[PDB]
Amino acid sequence: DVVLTQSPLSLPVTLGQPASISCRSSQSLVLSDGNTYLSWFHQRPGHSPRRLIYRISHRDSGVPDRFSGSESGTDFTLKISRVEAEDVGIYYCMQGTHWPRTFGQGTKVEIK
Amino acid sequence: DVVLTQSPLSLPVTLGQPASISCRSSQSLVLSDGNTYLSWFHQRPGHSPRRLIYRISHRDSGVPDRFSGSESGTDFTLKISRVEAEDVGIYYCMQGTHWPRTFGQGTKVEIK
Amino acid sequence: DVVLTQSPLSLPVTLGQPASISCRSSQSLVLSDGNTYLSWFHQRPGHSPRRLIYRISHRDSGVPDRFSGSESGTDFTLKISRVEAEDVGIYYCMQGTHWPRTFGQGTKVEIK
Amino acid sequence: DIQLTQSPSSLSASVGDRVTLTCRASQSIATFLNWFQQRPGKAPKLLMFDASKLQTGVPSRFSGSGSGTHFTLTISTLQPEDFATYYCQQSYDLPLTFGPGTKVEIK
Amino acid sequence: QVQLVQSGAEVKKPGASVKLSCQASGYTFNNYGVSWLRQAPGQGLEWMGWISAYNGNKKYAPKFQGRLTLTTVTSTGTAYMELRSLKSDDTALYFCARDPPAVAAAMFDFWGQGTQVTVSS
Amino acid sequence: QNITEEFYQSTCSAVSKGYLSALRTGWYTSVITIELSNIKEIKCNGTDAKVKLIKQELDKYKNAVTELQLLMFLGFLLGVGSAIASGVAVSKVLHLEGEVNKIKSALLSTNKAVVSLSNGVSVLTSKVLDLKNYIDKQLLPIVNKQSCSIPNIETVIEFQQKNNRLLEITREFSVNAGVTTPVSTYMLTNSELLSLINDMPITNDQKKLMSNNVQIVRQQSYSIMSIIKEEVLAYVVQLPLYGVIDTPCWKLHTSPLCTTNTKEGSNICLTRTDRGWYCDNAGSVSFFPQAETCKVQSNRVFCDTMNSLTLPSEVNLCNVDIFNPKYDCKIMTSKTDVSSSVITSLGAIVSCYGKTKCTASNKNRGIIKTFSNGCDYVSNKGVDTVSVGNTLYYVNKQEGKSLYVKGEPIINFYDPLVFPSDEFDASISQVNEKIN
Amino acid sequence: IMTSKTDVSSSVITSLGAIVSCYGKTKCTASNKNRGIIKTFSNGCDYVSNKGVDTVSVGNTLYYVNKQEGKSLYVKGEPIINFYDPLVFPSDEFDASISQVNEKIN
Amino acid sequence: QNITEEFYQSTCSAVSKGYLSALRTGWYTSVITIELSNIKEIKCNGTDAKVKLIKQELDKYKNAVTELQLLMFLGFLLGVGSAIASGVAVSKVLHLEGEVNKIKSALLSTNKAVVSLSNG
Amino acid sequence: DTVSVGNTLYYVNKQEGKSLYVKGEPIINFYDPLVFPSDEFDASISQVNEKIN
Amino acid sequence: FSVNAGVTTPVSTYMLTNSELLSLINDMPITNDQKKLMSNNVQIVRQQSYSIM
Amino acid sequence: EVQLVQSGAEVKKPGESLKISCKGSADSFTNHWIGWVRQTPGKGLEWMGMIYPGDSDTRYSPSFQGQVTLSVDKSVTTVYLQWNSLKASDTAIYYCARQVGGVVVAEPPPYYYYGMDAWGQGTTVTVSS
Repeated sequence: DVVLTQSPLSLPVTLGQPASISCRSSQSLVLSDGNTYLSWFHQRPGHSPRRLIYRISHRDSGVPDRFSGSESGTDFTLKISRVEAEDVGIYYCMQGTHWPRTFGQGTKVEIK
Repeated sequence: DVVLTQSPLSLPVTLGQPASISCRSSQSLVLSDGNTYLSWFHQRPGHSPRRLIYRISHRDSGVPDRFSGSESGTDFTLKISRVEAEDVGIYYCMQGTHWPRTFGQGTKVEIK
Repeated sequence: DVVLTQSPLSLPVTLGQPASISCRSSQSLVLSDGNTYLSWFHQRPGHSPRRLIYRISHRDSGVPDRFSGSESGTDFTLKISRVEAEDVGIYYCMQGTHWPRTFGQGTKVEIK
Repeated sequence: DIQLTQSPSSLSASVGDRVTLTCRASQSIATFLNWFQQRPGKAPKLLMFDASKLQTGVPSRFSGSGSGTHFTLTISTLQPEDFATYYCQQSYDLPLTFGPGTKVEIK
Repeated sequence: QVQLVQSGAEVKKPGASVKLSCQASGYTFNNYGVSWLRQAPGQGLEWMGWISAYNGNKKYAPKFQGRLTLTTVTSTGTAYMELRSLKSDDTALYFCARDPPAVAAAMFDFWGQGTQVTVSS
Repeated sequence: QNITEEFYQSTCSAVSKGYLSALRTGWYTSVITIELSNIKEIKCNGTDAKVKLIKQELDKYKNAVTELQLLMFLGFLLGVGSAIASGVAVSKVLHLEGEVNKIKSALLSTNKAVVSLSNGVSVLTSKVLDLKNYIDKQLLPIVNKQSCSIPNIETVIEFQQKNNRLLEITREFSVNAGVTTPVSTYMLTNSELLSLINDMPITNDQKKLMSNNVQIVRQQSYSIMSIIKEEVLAYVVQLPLYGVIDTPCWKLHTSPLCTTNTKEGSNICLTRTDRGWYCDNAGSVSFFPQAETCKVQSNRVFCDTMNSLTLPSEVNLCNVDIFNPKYDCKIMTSKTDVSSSVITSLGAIVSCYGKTKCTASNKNRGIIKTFSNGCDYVSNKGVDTVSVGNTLYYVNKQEGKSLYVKGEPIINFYDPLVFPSDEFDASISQVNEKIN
Repeated sequence: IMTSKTDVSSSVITSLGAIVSCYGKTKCTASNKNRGIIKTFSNGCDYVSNKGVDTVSVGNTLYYVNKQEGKSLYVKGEPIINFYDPLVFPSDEFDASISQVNEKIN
Repeated sequence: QNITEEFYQSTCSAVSKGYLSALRTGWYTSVITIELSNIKEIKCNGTDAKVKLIKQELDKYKNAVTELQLLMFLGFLLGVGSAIASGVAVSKVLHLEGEVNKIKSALLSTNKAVVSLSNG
Repeated sequence: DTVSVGNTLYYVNKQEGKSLYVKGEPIINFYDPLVFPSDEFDASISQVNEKIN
Repeated sequence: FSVNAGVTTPVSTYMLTNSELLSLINDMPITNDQKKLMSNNVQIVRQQSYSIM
Repeated sequence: EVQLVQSGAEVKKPGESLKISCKGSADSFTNHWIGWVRQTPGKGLEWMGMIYPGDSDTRYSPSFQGQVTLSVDKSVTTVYLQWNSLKASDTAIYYCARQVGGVVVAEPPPYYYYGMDAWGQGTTVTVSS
């Protein structure tokens, strides 16, 4: 199993500024075709998580402009353009190529 | 259309010496097979021009030893071994690969 | 015909020590598949020679541990781990790829 | 077989001058001409092959041009060690033959 | 031994038409085609058009589209070229030459001595 | 494309009309040229990797040269012709003395020239790959100047790219006895095929048809190997000449029409034998019973008249009047009652007899129709799949209109006590004379 | 042999010529490219050489004659079809034999 | 494998029994996808060896795209079916408007997806 | 390993398995050569019998 | 596709590799016995299949 | 860089035979041809012949064909020049020279010889009474 490491594990952020969440894999996630699969998921407290990024630099349906992330080779990124008061929760990165489908530890994000 | 530039445009020459006439293309004249097509034509006053070189470094039928020309990449040459009193006229270079088949301006050659 | 040169031509050796016999070809002995064919033959006085090495670094049946030889490119070697009193005779190298199948001159080996 | 004639048969020049030395072949040799230099008592040294292209180690001051039945060699800055006998050499057909030779002398 | 003979000189007023002939001899014309060229006093040559006597395929220069039409006569091995919209740029010598039967590099091996056409008022 | 189909119950047959024809009436022979250079010896002795590679490529080239030197139902009525007759004729003419010299001298200044051979033939010769060029002035200078030690691997890679065509051509000529069909991409690329079609001395309509279906044209053409001597490899490509374009063409499908008498051994079955394509050319329409000889490509029917038959126009009426006195339709007869289906262009004809279960179904509703006894026809719009017994067919989903032209099947017009069931190619009048 | 009654005109290209069976109203000709039609095949089974002719045409289908170098002998004869009565000819055979066809006639 | 044979002299025939069957009763149609990129122009003009090679590869790719664009004893009782009937049916359905969009949108996040076409 | 008929050569399949030579009288002796119809490509036992009849 | 008029059979290795053929057989909504038979004889399965452009 | 050593000065009486040798190096000598030329005082250099060290193939001049023979030994990287019968007009300076190119040729002429870059130091041969 490929273990994914997230960085950091605690994310205190100030309103309006960008935010960065990195995910680092233990082995190559490149499938037979060439697509590298890392997804990002946002979970607000009390509710279910929601998919945010499905492929690298691919924004999901309804995901606002504030979200984007793209990186190649071994690392992958999650870049928040401007953090708002609605972005509290926890973020997880995910690979889909290797069984079992391993998640990250998850980083908590609150407003300072 | 590929425009061919000749150099020089006036050629005063002394009897017995060599002469040089260069032709320079605006785009590659290499056909599908690989043959690069530049021809040279000699026109004496009052008469029709006559083909002199049909392919690079290919002398034509009846063309005497005095004529030859060979160059690759982007330029092509016309080298007169010894200019005689019969070599008065005007010389033109020609490409045959691109439509329309463009001629040069033509350089005049007289004896000094 | 490919001529094989042996080195040296006289081999005086002391009991228990290693010995070296080199064979050097005049042209490549590589066949169509890729196998390079040089064989070694040991002849004791009064008796017939016996094959010792059939392919490079390939020991023959019944050939004791003391014998081995391996080299690539242009040279080939015969290495005696420990020369004994039974190793008197003459050694020949042989190529089998080119016709005629040329032998070496043969080096004599006695104990000092 | 092929006659190669070098012109001029003899040459005089000063140090540092730009000298052009031609030779004409009795038949088209298609830029397959070489230039060798030789001093008294010394083996010839190849300077140029393909009548224009420099051999590795030959000074870049040497240049060549020509084709068909007319070739020439150009030296930019003459040196007293440059003053020697020069041979152009046909490589088009057998037997390979030399020219009459040119003696470059400082006068 | 290839020969291309052209007609005699001619003088015309602007607005007329020009029909020039180029008779070939000494070779199988049907295996080649003819390109027509122009030489006005003071300028070089200009490829006007090419038409093959083998397949009838023809191609005109962009500058001359709308005025040129070439017609081969194989019964006598002759080329004909029609140009319209005559202006001062028509006083020139017109040249005949052979070319391959198909779209390929131009040979232009033999040329005729030309027919001179002059316009004026 | 306004394609149309008609199903007749009288013969349980189906005619598809509304196609555009392409009928190969002639052969165009073009002399394709690959100028080689016969290297006499590869005397390199270096064991370097690049030297190893370059000697390998030169050895494959020399072995390629040495190999090319070593090379030197109604179907029974079709006349056995030589599809490579024209190419082999031109090759034998090229094998004479002085022909190679003319081919070489004509192409000294151009890429395409018409050469007059000693036979009297004027052939279009075109150099598609001047390996002689790249070898003498672009490859051998480098290899010889550096003394077999190539400085950069890019030249070896481009030598691979250039020599790959010659190596592939040598491969097909070796495993195919000098005759390959269809012409591979290595012998004639698609751009070159388009160019050669455009330069043919023919009408413009044939040019546009072949330019739209270069692929089918290549499938219908041949390649014949000719001389290789004096630094030239010429081979003749034999391209189809469709002397007739845009004619009406219709396809006839037939299914076994058998009766459904209660007794097993007492039924009789009939089947029209003239299935296949009919393309109209001049006075009498072309017929192709061997469906492999016809190719349907976007309503365009490309077929070969050499494997065809010439018949009067009345063959079209073979679909309209089965008892007509002006044409005698051909059929076969038998008594073996096997249920089966033929998938037409705009539907499917299903002959369901005995206890074989036959159904027509679409995937989103299951079985929509249960075929009763007899020869029936199902459309193509509402149904995706058909199943007879336990064998499964799929209905062609082509867009078009189908007309279910009703009729009484003709099998009821014969007495089973008199039906001759030993005919492979029969006729209506001679079967009637057999009944008589 | 095989027997039938369907009269379709067709040709077979031999090694040193071409046999052309021209029946009915089908137009059959032998032509070389430098003179056009040189021979018009009449009714019957005929044979054309390989030296003088390059192409043959029956109806509207075109065949080419093999140009192999060699000698061809036009050994004359009466076609055997005239030895059978059309009222007795069995036209339902795929592999027959001369004696068994004769026994069928008998 | 306990394979068995019987020879009968009565008909001079032979039956071989003891095999395991695999009888094609259906067709499974899968839409294999190769996502290409339509390069509109290869405007490189360098005559370098590597440039020559890369332009050659780009030219083969463009010609490949252009070519793929141009493409758009008892046997007499066997019914002549269309072995490519299912594939050509799915292709014609894909030729409708809006089908390519569904095939593309379904495979944006995964490698394998079941797409519901307009045919059903 | 090999069988030869006339001057044509076939090779016997060397598959591992058991073969039973189930004896019998060939059925050809049950037909009269004076009545045998030799013009059938697809026939049947009962219809051939009806032909004999 | 150019030399075959858009229809090729059997499916070449370039259109569908053996690993991909095994994977596609495994992902079919059918019984397990058919899966194992086709997984053992992927080669014959490829010989019996078609490819349509 | 690469050097070629030749035999010493040679003196002989007309009529007898004579052999001279020219020795080079190991690495490059394998892939270069070895040619011999003659130079007489007051005249130009006259090409005698050429041989390949690998296959011992021979190519002679028209004026020297049958007058003198060439030999080679790859084992000791030696090239030899052997005379059948000396004459008085043969007194000259002889040079061994390695020539690159010519390893692959097709339908010669033209040949693909490009250089004679390394020459021996010259052997002075005198035929005197």
